[PDB]
Amino acid sequence: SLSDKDKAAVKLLWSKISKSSDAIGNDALSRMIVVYPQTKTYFAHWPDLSPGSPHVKAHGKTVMGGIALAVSKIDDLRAGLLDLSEQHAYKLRVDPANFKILSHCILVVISMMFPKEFTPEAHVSLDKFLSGVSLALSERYR
Amino acid sequence: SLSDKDKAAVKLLWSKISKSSDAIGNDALSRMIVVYPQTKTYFAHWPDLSPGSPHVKAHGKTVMGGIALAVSKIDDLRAGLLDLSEQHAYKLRVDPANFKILSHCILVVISMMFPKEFTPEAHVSLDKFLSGVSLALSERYR
Amino acid sequence: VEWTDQERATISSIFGSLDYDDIGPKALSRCLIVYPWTQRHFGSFGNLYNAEAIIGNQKVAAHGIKVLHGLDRAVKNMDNIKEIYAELSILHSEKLHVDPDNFKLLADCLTIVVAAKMGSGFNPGTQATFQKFLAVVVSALGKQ
Amino acid sequence: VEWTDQERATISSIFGSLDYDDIGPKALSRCLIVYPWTQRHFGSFGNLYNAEAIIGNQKVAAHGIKVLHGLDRAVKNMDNIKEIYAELSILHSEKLHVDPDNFKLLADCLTIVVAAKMGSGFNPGTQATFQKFLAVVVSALGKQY
Ligand code: HEM
Ligand code: HEM
Ligand code: HEM
Ligand code: HEM
Repeated sequence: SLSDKDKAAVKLLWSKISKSSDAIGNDALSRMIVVYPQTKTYFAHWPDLSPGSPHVKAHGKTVMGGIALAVSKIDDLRAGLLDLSEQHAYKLRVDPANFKILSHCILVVISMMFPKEFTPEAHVSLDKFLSGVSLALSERYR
Repeated sequence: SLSDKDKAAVKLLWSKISKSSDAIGNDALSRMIVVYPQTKTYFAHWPDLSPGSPHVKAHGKTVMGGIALAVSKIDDLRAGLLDLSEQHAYKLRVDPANFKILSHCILVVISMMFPKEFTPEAHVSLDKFLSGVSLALSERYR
Repeated sequence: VEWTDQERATISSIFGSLDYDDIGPKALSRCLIVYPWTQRHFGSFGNLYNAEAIIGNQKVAAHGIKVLHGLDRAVKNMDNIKEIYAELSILHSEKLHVDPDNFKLLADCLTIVVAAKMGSGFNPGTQATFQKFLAVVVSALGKQ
Repeated sequence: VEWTDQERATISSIFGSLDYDDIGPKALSRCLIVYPWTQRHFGSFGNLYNAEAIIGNQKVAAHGIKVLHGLDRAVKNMDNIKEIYAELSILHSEKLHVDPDNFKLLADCLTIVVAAKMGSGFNPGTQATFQKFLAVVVSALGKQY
């Protein structure tokens, strides 16, 4: 669970990086597809999946809108992300290993873009947060 | 999260097998240390780890007492098992990979001992419960 | 990996006490129920939408029997498991893009169904050797 | 694992550009903080009480530097990685009994600290080659398990 310390840390970090959310989402999604190509088949209905391609850029923004929703719903991620869970865990049957992969790519991109803000303390709180997001997305598997 | 269906399933199975909890725990702990001998080092401070060890038998009872506590606290495992989490996750620094190993060994033993009660449906609910127990035990890592 | 004369006997003994037609469908059914994201790989296999349907599905059943026959080849050539599973690794870990976590999950369901069938004969030492065998198989199915 | 000339150059450039005395301690400190059960394997290394302690711990720092020098061995022999880490695999299995899942976690921490150090030059294709290399290394480290 997220302590108040963790929530404060995530909110402060988000306050510093949210203006860059479109770019974060495009880079993160681009890296999941090329660094972990097993995920490409989830998006095969879009023909150009190169880094920064129109569909990747657009969906990157969508993903980060889901992260901003999670920050607003940080006191109850499971309730907050229920619809997103029904889509990912039940309708799309995304393998939960892939939630870990996208979470890792988000942390790599935030570390790359905001090295001074992404301290070891910010890292452990945001990883606890992304673990909480991933578990919330896993709510409707079974 | 556990649904009312899962919780009924777990309460029902436990009510049928709890009378053999001593043996379930000895069998399960015994299997963890033989089948996954990387876990032996966690108990190396006891004088005997061999098959039939008295220390293994005694601790198997202790572990299933923790399961019995979790069944009674099934509506709030994080709080119910907070003290066990401080011990496991913070003081002992148990690798969370090993919570999955013991959970698997407990399922193997219940399957073996209670094959007609251990339906695929009982299995999915009890695995969700052991996953929640493992997550509750991981509360105090970080 | 090194294998002892007793380990080979033990693996041979475990598989010879099983009916693959019984165990195969039980193991795969359980995996598709307990770890239902794995259904994403079985779209052309018919009804998967609840447990009753999966357990009754004879296409799933046939496939689980195929898995047991595929393990039998390994039982038979225990020092070359990585090689005879070469093509299956490409299948699973290239053509179907199955995350390898899932190989462990299916092996765990098999262990659970084998333990119910064998009862007390599946003692801790037998389990230990069975798991050592499955770990070899899982690795072989693993990338590269 | 086969390598192209470009993959070899990319790995050489990523590691060639790093100060191992800076990156090693950060990567290992972050693993001990973010995945703190890994502290169980560092019992002779001093204070691991909290993030400040770990980051200030020079025994941990020196060990992180040793890890990067160990990776350097694979950088300089990219076709012999399984062989060159056979002894290290035994070390991690038989002395420490570390679950191989944790090798991926330290690699992930390394990638995060490299990304912060390298900036946008750590582009997606560069990360893909680096993860490929780290996967070969992690597979070599669990082989003796
Ligand atoms: C941090 C974890 C993730 C978040 C926050 C997230 C967020 C989102 C959001 C906000 C949507 C749009 C919902 C809608 O269409 O109404 C979406 C759709 C989607 N997600 Fe994710 N997602 C996550 C992880 C993943 C992963 C790991 C995969 C697969 C590898 C994935 C695959 C998809 C697909 C296939 C779609 C639908 C795209 C389409 O419109 O065709 N998601 N996700
Ligand atoms: C996930 C299911 C588990 C449950 C329900 C459980 C339960 C318990 C309980 C009830 C105790 C006694 C606490 C006390 O009063 O001292 C205990 C202690 C302990 N557990 Fe577990 N445990 C679990 C998993 C594990 C695992 C996976 C390991 C390591 C492989 C482990 C290692 C230990 C150790 C080393 C102690 C203390 C032994 C001593 O007294 O020296 N536990 N556990
Ligand atoms: C780790 C234990 C496993 C073993 C020994 C195994 C074995 C087999 C074998 C022998 C075949 C038949 C090959 C053929 O006739 O072409 C097969 C096919 C297949 N396996 Fe597995 N498998 C394992 C795990 C899994 C898992 C975990 C999944 C997915 C969740 C998976 C998905 C598939 C699919 C989709 C096919 C057939 C493709 C099709 O007919 O459309 N397997 N497997
Ligand atoms: C990518 C994964 C890893 C790599 C490349 C790696 C590399 C190394 C190297 C090169 C050494 C010996 C250094 C020297 O003496 O020159 C070493 C030792 C050690 N490693 Fe790792 N390591 C990995 C993961 C881990 C993890 C995940 C843990 C803990 C959970 C760990 C714990 C240790 C410890 C405690 C030692 C010292 C053992 C001794 O010699 O007494 N390592 N590792």
